Amino acid sequence: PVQASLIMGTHREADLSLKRVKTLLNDKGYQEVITYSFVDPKVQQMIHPGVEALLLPSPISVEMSAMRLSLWTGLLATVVYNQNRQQNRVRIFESGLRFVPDTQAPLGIRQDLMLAGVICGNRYEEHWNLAKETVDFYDLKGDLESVLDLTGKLNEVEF
Amino acid sequence: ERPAAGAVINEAKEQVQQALNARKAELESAALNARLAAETIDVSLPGRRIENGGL
Repeated sequence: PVQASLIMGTHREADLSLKRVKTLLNDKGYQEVITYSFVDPKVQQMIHPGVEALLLPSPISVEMSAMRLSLWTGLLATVVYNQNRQQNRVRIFESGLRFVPDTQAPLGIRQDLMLAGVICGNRYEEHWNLAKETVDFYDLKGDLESVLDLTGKLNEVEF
Repeated sequence: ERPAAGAVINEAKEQVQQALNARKAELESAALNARLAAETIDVSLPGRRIENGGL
């Protein structure tokens, strides 16, 4: 075994763990998802029209030739994928980088870590004592307020 | 002996009032038990919750 020193390193109580936020999203009915960082620019153009994305010369395919400007192309492709398999209710999230061309950013591309998600279908599964109602805006906002409340700064959030 | 007669009669009235209270307690506990019986539920029915997700 390695013989080395035992030093603690520097902790910061003010840090918010991304894994802690994922745990909350799981406890709110969300499944984690991991999608490809390059997507079909046709689909992404339908979501972010006119926005030029960093394209891959010689890609693995045309449907994987555009670095994602957000996580919504991959997320929305995942619900459609599952809905083609007889699964209407889809509640998923993903963490990952977005790639937005920016001349003021290193390598001319700004790479930000994002937390995104999507919900659809009924609020709950079929239940003898829960009403069948399609999910709405204040359902997703309720989950987002749960996430933002972990910061202790929810009194300063604005929609 | 008239004070002795009034003490025996009031002791009999207290014995009747004790049985009235004991019966009034039996009835209100019988009504509480009837409420408990009507409130029986199937404890095996699924609870209210949203499913847990995973990583």
